[PDB]
Amino acid sequence: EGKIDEAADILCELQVETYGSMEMSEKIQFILEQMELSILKGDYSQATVLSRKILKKTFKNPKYESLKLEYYNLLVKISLHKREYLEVAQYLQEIYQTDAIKSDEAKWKPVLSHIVYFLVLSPYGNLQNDLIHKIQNDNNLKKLESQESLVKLFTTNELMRWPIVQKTYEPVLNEDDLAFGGEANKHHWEDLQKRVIEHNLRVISEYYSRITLLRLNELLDLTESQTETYISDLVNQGIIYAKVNRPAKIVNFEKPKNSSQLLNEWSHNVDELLEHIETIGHLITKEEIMHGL
Amino acid sequence: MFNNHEIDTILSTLRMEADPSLHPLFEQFEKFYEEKLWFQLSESLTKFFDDAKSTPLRLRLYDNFVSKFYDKINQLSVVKYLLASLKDSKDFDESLKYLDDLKAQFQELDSKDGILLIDSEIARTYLLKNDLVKARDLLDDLEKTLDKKDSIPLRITNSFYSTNSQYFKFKNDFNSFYYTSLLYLSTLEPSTSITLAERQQLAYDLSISALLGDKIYNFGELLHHPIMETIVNDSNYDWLFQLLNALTVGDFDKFDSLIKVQISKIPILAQHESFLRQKICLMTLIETVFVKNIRMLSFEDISKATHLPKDNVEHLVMRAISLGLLKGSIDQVNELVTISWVQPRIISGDQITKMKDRLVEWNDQVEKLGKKMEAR
Amino acid sequence: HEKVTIAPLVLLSALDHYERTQTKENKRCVGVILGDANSSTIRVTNSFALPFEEDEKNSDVWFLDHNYIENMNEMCKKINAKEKLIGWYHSGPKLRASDLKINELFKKYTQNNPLLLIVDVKQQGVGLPTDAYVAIEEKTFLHLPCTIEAEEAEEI
Repeated sequence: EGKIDEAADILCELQVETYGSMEMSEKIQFILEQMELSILKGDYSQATVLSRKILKKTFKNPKYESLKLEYYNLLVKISLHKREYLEVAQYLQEIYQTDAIKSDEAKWKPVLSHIVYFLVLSPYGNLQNDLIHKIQNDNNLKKLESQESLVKLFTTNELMRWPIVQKTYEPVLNEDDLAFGGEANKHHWEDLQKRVIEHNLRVISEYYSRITLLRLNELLDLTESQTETYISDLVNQGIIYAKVNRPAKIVNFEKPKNSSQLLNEWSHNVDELLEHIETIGHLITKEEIMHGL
Repeated sequence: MFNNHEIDTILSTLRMEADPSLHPLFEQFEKFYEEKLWFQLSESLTKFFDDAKSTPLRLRLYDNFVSKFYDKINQLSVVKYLLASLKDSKDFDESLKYLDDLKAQFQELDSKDGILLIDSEIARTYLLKNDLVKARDLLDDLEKTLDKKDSIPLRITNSFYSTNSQYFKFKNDFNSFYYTSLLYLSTLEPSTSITLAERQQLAYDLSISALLGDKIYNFGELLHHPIMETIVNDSNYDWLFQLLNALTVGDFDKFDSLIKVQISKIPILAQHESFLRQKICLMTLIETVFVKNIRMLSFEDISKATHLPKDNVEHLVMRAISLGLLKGSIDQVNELVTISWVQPRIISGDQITKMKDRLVEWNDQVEKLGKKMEAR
Repeated sequence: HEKVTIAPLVLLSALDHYERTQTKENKRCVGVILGDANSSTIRVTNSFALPFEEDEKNSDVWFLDHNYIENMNEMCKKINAKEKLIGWYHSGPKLRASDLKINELFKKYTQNNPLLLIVDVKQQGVGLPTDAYVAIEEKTFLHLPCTIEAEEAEEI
């Protein structure tokens, strides 16, 4: 009928007036559908309370993959309009764990193929840093790999690479409307633009005592301002160090030299011995005697 | 021959008595095969000698007294051979044929020890590769099995590492594999007499997997251990030795001269030798050149002192753990490497004396202060 | 890892053992040690002479009986449940390949890898006249550092 809100509105009330979840399986479906209508509506929140309430109990079901998957896909669609990719892929990751169990890896890969993709879509994640290898990951049939190879392309990251890797990958790779809402790849690409750039700065962060804006923009393939912003970003993020220096047109990558250092460092210089003579010592006389002879 | 004929009959044969070995049909078939010095793996101490490489069809006749393997020749005793030796019969269905019969017999019939067979059956499958998938899967199970195990055999891992290597042997990841095999050598290190065609060719592939390693260098290695003469010698071992030379010299065309297909088959060493030359230059540049609390090396001429040029320095030297290794950072302006450790090293004789000197220096001198303080 | 408490009671007694046994450096007076070993700090409650024979003329030749520990622990358990076997001691001052044999015998009787104990019956060198080793394995064995506790009743 094209009734949307009203359609949702007659269905907006399930959790409460109706079942105290006397049967979830019934109820959860419409909870789902409420969540579903919530989409054509556009408000996650309808979906949300439902969603946030419901799903563990699907696990607490004799866990019913559908009830996950259905929701888990809502949970995706939640995540989709959301575009919070750790969380996105995190959700994925959850019942992604189920669909190697449930589906084949094959059907199940594209999730992953998007998951770490989402992880990369995410500006980053700390679990993503753990999620990095998994084990079978680069699940060792598809690629699926440049994905993690990009995860590997991190520690080496360049941003001479960015347009390269972009051109390099978009069969689905940069180019995804499938299970991700990049209309253009910007929701990959642009989001990933900074993303790589973001990570690019990290090893950059590691590897620069000092550098010129140029040499940056040289390596970073950007204008000053962007650069400045990205600087300013992690500056304003406090995640990196830098100097705001136009006069030099050069960025000290700085250091927090006031940690007083030799506090720990000389104590660590001691820790060295508290390692060394402690470590090295314990072995030696033992060693040649452990050897004896 | 005497071993089989004289050993088969007198050997055991009678270990052992009125068995299938010296049974009507039995003694014939060897004699039918031969007395001619190539044989069927001869039942205990001489089969314990005999791998004998005419395929055993005492396949059956080893398989006698195996019901008596309770009260008869009893040990591992089996994949000592067969499952070892006829594992080397080198067919596809063959192993698979007896893989379920031996793994289900010496693990069920006789059981209802096998772990080393459990690996043999599992490991032996993996020779056939069949598909790294199924390999690794139960391999990692074979691993997962192996994990908790405190197993008196290295033979288990000497199976497994070889096995797991065999897995990687199908593959790249000699970083793992080479190491994995390098592990395996350290596993074979105590035991397991072998053959040279087994010795070098593996150690070759090892020495090869050094290349298809290459690495966190390495540089110097197990080359010390008796893979050398042994490996080098000659053929690609020349290279493999000359590569050890390039592991020091690091001249492209001392080798890119040498390159034939197999090494050019992975051209990425042309990057790895740059990876080498830098690192090769670096390590000693690192190990010594500054001794005087070594760090700086910063950058360019010092980096061109690698005699690899400055704009590649702008990469190679620039990359650090983007080399997998280096620490520190860059002053672009002043053209200074910031460096830190992640450089291991060696040699002897030198700081040896220096060591105790300062460390007895304060020491002695301390005693001045170290005179009365908590005493008084 | 499990690096351990040390019991002076043990230490003393073990030396009286050494004393009592009239042990000379030709020998090392050996015996059970007691505690509970689960924690990343093992505790040594007690320890017991294992009447023993040691010959390094032929290294692997030496004598010990478990049936002590058999009879021992029973009473010990009956004495205290916390006595559960953590390992064993010897005199020392230093190791002999005979140890490893001796070592793994206790592995039968121990929860984790049991514990060697070196003593310096002459108490000569330093903090500890003592080491405690645990087999690792290419064998390994290892000394984790250890120390005394309270044991204040002792300290009293």
